[PDB]
Amino acid sequence: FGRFTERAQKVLALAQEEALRLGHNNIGTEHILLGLVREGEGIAAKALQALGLGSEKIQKEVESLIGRGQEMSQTIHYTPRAKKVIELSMDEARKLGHSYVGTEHILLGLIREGEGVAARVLNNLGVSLNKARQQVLQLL
Repeated sequence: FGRFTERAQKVLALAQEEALRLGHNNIGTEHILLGLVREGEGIAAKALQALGLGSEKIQKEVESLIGRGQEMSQTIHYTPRAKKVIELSMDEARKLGHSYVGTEHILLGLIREGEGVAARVLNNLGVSLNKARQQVLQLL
């Protein structure tokens, strides 16, 4: 589709690992969210840990929503929402002057799209989408 910073690519890679490893048939926004925080170094990760959301807090909440665990493996795909989040991320990048989607942009897109599991996770963990957007922007 578009271009991703190495780190964003890692976020999406981690999203897939998280999906696979949590044994979910699809990579959903929650997995992107996990990838964002797991990637660890990108603005998205920094924004998330600044928001008080470590991999574990998120991990736990994500599993509390989607449970586990029937791993299977057959190459999984993005949930429609995740696809949209990734589309949005491209827009977030564009709007921030970038031709490459970076972590901040996947997060911002995930926050803009703001529906689906990742969003509910943020909500469930006391982070409003706007506080989250606010933190990313601050970090930029």
